[PDB]
Amino acid sequence: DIKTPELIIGVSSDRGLCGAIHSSVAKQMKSEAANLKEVKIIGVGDKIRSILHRTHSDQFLVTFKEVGRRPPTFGDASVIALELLNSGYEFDEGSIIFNRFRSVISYKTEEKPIFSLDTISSAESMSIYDDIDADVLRNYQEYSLANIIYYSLKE
Amino acid sequence: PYVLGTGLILYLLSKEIYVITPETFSAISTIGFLVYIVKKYGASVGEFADKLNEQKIA
Amino acid sequence: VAYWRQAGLSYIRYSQICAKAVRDALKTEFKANAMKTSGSTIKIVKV
Amino acid sequence: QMSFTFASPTQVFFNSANVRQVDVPTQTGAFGILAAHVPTLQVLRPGLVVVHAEDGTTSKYFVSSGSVTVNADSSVQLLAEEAVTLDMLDLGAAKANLEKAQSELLGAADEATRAEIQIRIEANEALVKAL
Amino acid sequence: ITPVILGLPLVTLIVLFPSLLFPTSNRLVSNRFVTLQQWMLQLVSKQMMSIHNSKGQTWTLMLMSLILFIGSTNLLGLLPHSFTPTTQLSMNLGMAIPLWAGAVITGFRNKTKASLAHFLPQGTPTPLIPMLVIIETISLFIQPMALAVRLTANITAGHLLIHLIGGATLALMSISTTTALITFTILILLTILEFAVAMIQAYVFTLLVSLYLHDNT
Amino acid sequence: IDTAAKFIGAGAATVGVAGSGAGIGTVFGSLIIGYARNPSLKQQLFSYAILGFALSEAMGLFCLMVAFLILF
Amino acid sequence: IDTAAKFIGAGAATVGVAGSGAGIGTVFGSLIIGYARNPSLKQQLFSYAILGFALSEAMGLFCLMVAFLILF
Amino acid sequence: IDTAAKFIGAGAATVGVAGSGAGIGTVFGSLIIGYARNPSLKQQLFSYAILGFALSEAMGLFCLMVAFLILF
Amino acid sequence: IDTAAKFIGAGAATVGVAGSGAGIGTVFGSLIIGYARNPSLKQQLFSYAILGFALSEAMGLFCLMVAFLILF
Amino acid sequence: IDTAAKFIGAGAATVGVAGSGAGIGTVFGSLIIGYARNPSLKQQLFSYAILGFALSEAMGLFCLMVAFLILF
Amino acid sequence: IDTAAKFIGAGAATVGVAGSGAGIGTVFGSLIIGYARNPSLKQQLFSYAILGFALSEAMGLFCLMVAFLILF
Amino acid sequence: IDTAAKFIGAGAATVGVAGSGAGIGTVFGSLIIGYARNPSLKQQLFSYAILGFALSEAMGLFCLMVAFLILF
Amino acid sequence: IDTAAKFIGAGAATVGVAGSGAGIGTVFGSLIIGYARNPSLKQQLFSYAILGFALSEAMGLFCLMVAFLILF
Repeated sequence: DIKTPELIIGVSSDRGLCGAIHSSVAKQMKSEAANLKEVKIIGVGDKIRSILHRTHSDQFLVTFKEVGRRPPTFGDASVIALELLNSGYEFDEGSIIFNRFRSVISYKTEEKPIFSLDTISSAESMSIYDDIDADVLRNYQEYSLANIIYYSLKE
Repeated sequence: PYVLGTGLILYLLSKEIYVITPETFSAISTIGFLVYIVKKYGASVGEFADKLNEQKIA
Repeated sequence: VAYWRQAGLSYIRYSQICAKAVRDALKTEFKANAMKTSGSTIKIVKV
Repeated sequence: QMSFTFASPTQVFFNSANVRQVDVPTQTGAFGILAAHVPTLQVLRPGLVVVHAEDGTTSKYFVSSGSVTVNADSSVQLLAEEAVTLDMLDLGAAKANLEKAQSELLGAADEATRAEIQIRIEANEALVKAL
Repeated sequence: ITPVILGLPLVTLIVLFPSLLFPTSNRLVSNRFVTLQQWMLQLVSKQMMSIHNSKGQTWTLMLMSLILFIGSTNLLGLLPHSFTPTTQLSMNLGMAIPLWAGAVITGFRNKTKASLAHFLPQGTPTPLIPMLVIIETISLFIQPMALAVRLTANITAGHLLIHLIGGATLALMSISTTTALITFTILILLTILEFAVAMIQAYVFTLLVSLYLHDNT
Repeated sequence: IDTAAKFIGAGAATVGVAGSGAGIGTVFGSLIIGYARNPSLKQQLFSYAILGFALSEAMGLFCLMVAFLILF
Repeated sequence: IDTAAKFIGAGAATVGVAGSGAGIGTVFGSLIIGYARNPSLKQQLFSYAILGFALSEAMGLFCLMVAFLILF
Repeated sequence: IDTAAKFIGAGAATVGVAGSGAGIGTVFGSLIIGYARNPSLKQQLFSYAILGFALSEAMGLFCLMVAFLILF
Repeated sequence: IDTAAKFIGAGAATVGVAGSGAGIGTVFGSLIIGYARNPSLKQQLFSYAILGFALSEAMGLFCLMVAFLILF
Repeated sequence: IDTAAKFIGAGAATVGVAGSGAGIGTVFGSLIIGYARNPSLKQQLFSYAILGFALSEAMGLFCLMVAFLILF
Repeated sequence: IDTAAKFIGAGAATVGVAGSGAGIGTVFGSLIIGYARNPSLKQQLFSYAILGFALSEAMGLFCLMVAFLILF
Repeated sequence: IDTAAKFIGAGAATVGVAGSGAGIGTVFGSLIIGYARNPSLKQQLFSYAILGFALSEAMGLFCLMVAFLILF
Repeated sequence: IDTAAKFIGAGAATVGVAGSGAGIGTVFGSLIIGYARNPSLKQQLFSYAILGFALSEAMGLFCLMVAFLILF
């Protein structure tokens, strides 16, 4: 477990002409969005840019284009991950909104939270879930952001 | 530069007033003084730039 | 602060340069998979 | 025992497999991952995964990077960005790559440039380790 | 008379010029002169203030006067010879009371019976044992205050041994130089390792002691 | 003998200052390798550096007290 | 001889305080490295540092007892 | 010759405690830094620090018996 | 002289147990920090601590043979 | 005795420089293994190394003045 | 004088085995924490421990060669 | 007396060179573990190790000068 | 006095080999705890171990040349 008093980001496909994937995320990002401090949003895919754009023309941080129509890769995951880092937006508590596939009959737009802070991970009992550096932490925080990104992307 | 020269003079005086050293004592100290000079003047010029700029800024 | 982490460099970045090197490594056969992974056709929509 | 989950994006090599121990080239350096585990986080370097599977058999890999995740649990998770069995790498090539790496370094002259090149050197060299 | 009488005035005066010159620099001139000398207290207000406050401005300047006085007193013991063996030593004993009084000002003055109640209630001194508090009051002040005299006498010893071993090396090999130059070359470098280090650590004692003053102030 | 042994006995207690001078090298060493781990440099670690160099110089000031007692 | 060797023996026992002095630095240094790893400073680790300064000053009080017995 | 050398024999035999006090600081330091990595404190590891502080004082009772032999 | 130098000489050889005393605290100290890294306690690690306390008390047994050669 | 044991008393006072020499090795070693973690070379870790080698040879200048008192 | 100073001078050379015994606890202790990070037990690590203890007890066998040359 | 205790005064002054020898290993051994974390060899750590070898062998030079003082 | 003090004057200079004895154990021990972090064993680390062992037997080449000067 991690926490913050504080990268809300959703994951969508580039294109529509598929389900309510977009709708979901579009919805559920915004659904959140009121609650939190450092309100800033990131959209991967654009069938979210195309719906979550209305005023997310203003509250996106960056947005990412191509997703599907080119199958996702770790490689990619790293890319979007990378620049994402460089940005003073990190956690407002980050969350990742993606479509968790479950079955062809169901997916659930799922979300997780992205602790984009090493720092409280430094804090807490998380202190000794590691017992080894706010360095490498970050480089995992990193890595897992990519891993998840990849993952998310694929789901 | 002027300060440094004054400090050296003062020094020589205290030697002269007290019983003359064993020659060595003086040789080592004077050499020890010498070594700093060559670095020091390069530092001393640099010192000026820092503060008078920080003074000028405020 | 590794040459890269003190190049600032993301561990991702580092890592990716590694991966890139993996692709660099391997054999022809397995180079197929290089492109299978890798990359990004994505574009940073800067907004 | 340790349930070793050794996976890469591409595949799962070991999946919570009762491997006794795995020796990894964390960026910490080497590391001998044993049956249960510390809560520890580790970063992977270009070196080898030698997966001492609780059966004497040990598989080798060279892993470039990624994470090992060292749980309080006996569950160990190597998530290697890529960790490949050396099997699919080629020594001859390695040399060639390393050469290049070393060639490049010499003109690597932004810290980053140097660093990446150095990654190559380091890496390529590190392939040579076990190639 | 004159020899001791000229030395202590010299001591005072070298600290007095910096301590007078900086007050002066607060509007004129500066030309070469005032700005040049302002670097003296700018080096104090640069160097020593990197450690000071810390304890707080309140007392800061009270100590920094002693810190500068110590270093300036050593510097006045640093090119006069004969002077290190006498004037720095007479000044080390003249700095001896100031070092004692530096813990006095807030520690022993506010609590003599337990200046470790101001310095360190729980730590080295056992707070369960007021006896060890008073005993380690020596180990944290009475002896450290004697060790601060020794600490300047450590500079005096290391500076002096350079001289003596010089003295003895150029006396042993009065060749002009010649082979004594090899050892005397070392004995020169020894000036840095002994005096310039210990001289430092001597003012570091004044720094820390008076840190411990105003840090508990 | 009566005047000889006091001089030979003062130096022998001055060899007990070899334990305090290395115990200060271990306490300030493990604080120099205890500040690299970061980040509470002021307080906690370097505040207990003088608290670890007080009990280790306590063996030196007691030993140099037994060396001075055979001299005065 | 008899009033002489008591001064050239009580001083050699003060060289036994070299382990008490360098033992206090090592037990506290690794306590400064153990509290740099965090977080149980208040009891558990620094509480055991008192149980390490006692079992290290005991080999310094027993050595100071033999030095005091050959002097008084 | 007979009355004197026994006083300068138990004095140099007290310089064998300089290891029992510093070695106890080494073992109790490694248990102070060892428990930091956690979690076997009330078992396993601190039960091995008692087995270490004894073997270190085992050359501190063997050395102390020689200084008690030359005296009485 | 004949009964004097063998009584003060047997005391100087007892300063060879200061090495085995602190040398036993380190080999049992690194085994406390080693089993903290876990988990091959019985066999391998704690079976090597006997091989490390035997090669350290071998110089102790070599030093306790010297002090007993001038005592008997 | 008077003009003899003070020459063998300045030899025993120079054994106190085994702590100022082995304390510098412990200090200027942990500031080499600590800078390996990086990147606080100037202003922090090596600045504290000046205050680490200040309380290390402070027991050595106090041991070089004890031998200087048994000569001049 | 010619036989007396040969019995109390062979005892001062037995204090040179204090380095071979404390050094052996450092050459084996740094091998205990070495194989704790593992895994090269036989060969590489323990092979380097044998070439290290041989260079640690060499200052113990040469010091017992200057001890036995003063008594035999 | 004048020629006798000057020979036993230079020998105990040579025991003050036991801090520089063990200081040399603990300063060039922490840099042997510094480059193990890598990669500042011939940059920062190996450059400061020479500045660590000089601060420790100087306390061996200031002790060998006392041994040469009581020999010529 | 002349020949008598030359026997208990090279024996006190033989206890200076305790710094080189444990200094070689601290140097080679750090190399055993360094190649365990791997992998620059061949050259870089073990090649630097021959630079640290020579700079530790350098004090052993200056302390054994002292006791061999008071012999013949």
